[PDB]
Amino acid sequence: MNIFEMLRIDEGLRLKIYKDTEGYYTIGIGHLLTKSPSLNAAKSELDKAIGRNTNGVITKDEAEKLFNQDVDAAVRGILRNAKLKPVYDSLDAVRRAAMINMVFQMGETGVAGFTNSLRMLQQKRWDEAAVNLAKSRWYNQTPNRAKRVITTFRTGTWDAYK
Ligand SMILES: [Cl-]
Ligand SMILES: [Cl-]
Repeated sequence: MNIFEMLRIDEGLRLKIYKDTEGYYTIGIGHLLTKSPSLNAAKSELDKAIGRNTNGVITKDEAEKLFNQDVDAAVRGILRNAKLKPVYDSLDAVRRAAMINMVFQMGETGVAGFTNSLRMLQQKRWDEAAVNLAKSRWYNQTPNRAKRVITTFRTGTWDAYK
């Protein structure tokens, strides 16, 4: 198991513009297009992202290309962030994947907002961090996915995904 396979299980794959759990226009493997309500603003973002007139539909390769970019940006976002980097550096490889998953889903700003949990992760207080991570809108809104991520943090293994 790896970050790509992990995120592909959590996000799924859709070749047509769809709405995410929050109601925003997305495509591919969890690629957010726009928070705007306009499907046209979504089609426009999409064409801009792909470099062609898509009419809201993309190929598997196109989906994968967006996905490769998004994982790369997520890692680089972590490494550039003063609050995130120290945590990331302190973690083992499996747990690193869990933090990348949170950032891909909620952005660097969002994760950086989990101040107390980040501190507990840095100190390697697994059980306590897992408890604190659960007291969030994140867990409340997407509980099955949050549990998987959280279990990865708690255990340091890929069990939740197997
Ligand atoms: Cl893009
Ligand atoms: Cl969920």
